This record gives sequence, structure tokens and C-alpha cells, in this order.
Amino acid sequence: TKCYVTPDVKSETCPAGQDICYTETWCDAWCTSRGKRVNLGCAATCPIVKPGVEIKCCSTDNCNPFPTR
Repeated sequence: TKCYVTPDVKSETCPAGQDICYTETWCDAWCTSRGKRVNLGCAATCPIVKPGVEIKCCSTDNCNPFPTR
């Protein structure tokens, strides 16, 4: 399984047992002054996240491209 990985935004082979690609976007308390923050990576389970974070998970190769602005 291969996913896009931040901060270089390239496709990488995931570590063993990590078959979910995710896109994680923070627009938390710093958003209006520092902007959005984006993590892309592999994971075994879809990351559990807090209010103010948006999470997208999928399980096919390279299904987590860097979001369009």
C-alpha cells in the first residue's frame, strides 16, 4: 500500500500493517493567523481527532493527494 506523505508530498510505501491513507487538516485556534496545517500519511486505523480537525481516510493506493486550496 502506498500513500502520499507530508511534508515533501511524495508517494511512499507504507510500513507493515498500515493500510489506510489519511489526510488530516487543522484549522484550529492558530488558523486565522498561521493558516491551515495538513498532514498526509499511512496509518493502521483512521486517526481519531479533536474538534477543529478534519480527517479523511481511504484504503487505496495514493488516495490522499494534497488538497486543493
